[PDB]
Amino acid sequence: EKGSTFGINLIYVNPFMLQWGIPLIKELRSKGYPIQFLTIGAGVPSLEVASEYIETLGLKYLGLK
Amino acid sequence: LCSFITQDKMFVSNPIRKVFKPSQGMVVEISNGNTSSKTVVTLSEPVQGELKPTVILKLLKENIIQMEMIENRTMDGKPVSLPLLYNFNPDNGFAPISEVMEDRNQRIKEMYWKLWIDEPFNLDFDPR
Amino acid sequence: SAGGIRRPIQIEEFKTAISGMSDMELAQIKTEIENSINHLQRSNARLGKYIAKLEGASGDLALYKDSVRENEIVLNNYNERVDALEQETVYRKTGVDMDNSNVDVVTPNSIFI
Repeated sequence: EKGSTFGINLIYVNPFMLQWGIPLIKELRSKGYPIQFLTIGAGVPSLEVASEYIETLGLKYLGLK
Repeated sequence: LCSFITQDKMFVSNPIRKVFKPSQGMVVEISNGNTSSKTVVTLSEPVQGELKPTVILKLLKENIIQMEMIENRTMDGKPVSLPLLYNFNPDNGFAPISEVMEDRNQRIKEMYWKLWIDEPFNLDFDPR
Repeated sequence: SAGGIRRPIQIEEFKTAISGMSDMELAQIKTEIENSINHLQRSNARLGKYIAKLEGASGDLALYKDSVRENEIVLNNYNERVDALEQETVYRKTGVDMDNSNVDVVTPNSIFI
C-alpha cells in the first residue's frame, strides 16, 4: 500500500552479501525507496562499521541480533 | 515534525520543513491555533523593502493540506498562487502526509504560464 | 572491515568479495586476520599450559580439550582466509632458384609484362 514500509536482513558472516548489499541500500535510499530499517544478522559489526551503517544509510533504526 | 513525506510510494524530504527553515527577515503568523479544523499559519518575508505574505499553509476539505505558495514579483502586480496539495491520512502514523501526484505537473505549469506567457492558458497543442 | 571479524566466515563468499576491493583494503584485512591468528595462538598457548599441568596428574579436562579443539576450527578458517588473500595477490601480478619454379622466365609472359 502507498506509504507502507519494510526492512532488510543482511547476514554479517556473508561478506559478499555486505559487499553488494550495503551500497545497494544507499543507492535505493538516495532515490528514496520505502526502506524503514536494516537488520544485521548472525553477528554484531564493530564500532567503525556500525558508524558507517548509521550515518550514510538514511534509515530510521538498526536491527542487531 | 514528520521527517519525510510520501511521493506516490517513495520518501522525499518534507518540503514544508525545508520552506519554514528559519533565516533573518521571515515572520510566521498563526490564526485559530487552538482549533485544528480551521487553523491558518502564514509566512511573510521582506519583498522589495516592505513585508508581504509568501506561504499560506491551511486545511481545505477534511483530508487535503493546501500549501498555497505565493510569488509577488509578477508581470501585472496581481500576486500568483501555487496550490501544493498533500494527502493527510492519520491511519499510517509513521508517514501520514503523502503528496497528491494526480495533476501535479499541470498545476506547476499553470503558475509558470502566468509568470512568462501573456496568452490564454492552454496546454493541448502538438510539440511538432 | 567485514573480512577477519574474529568469527569464522564462509570462504566462497569471501573469495568473491576480495576480488572487487582496493589493494590497500586487502593489506588492511591481511593485517587484521594475522592479529586474529596471533590472538588464538597466544590463547592456545595458555590452553596448552592448563592441559600439560593437569595431564601430569577426569572432570574439567575434556572441557579444556574441546576448547582448544574449537579454536583449531576457527584457526582453520583464518589461514584458509589468508590463503585466499595470497591467491588474490598473485592474480594482480598478471592483470637464387635457376629452376623456373617461382617465376617461369622461359616463357615471355612470366617476367612482369
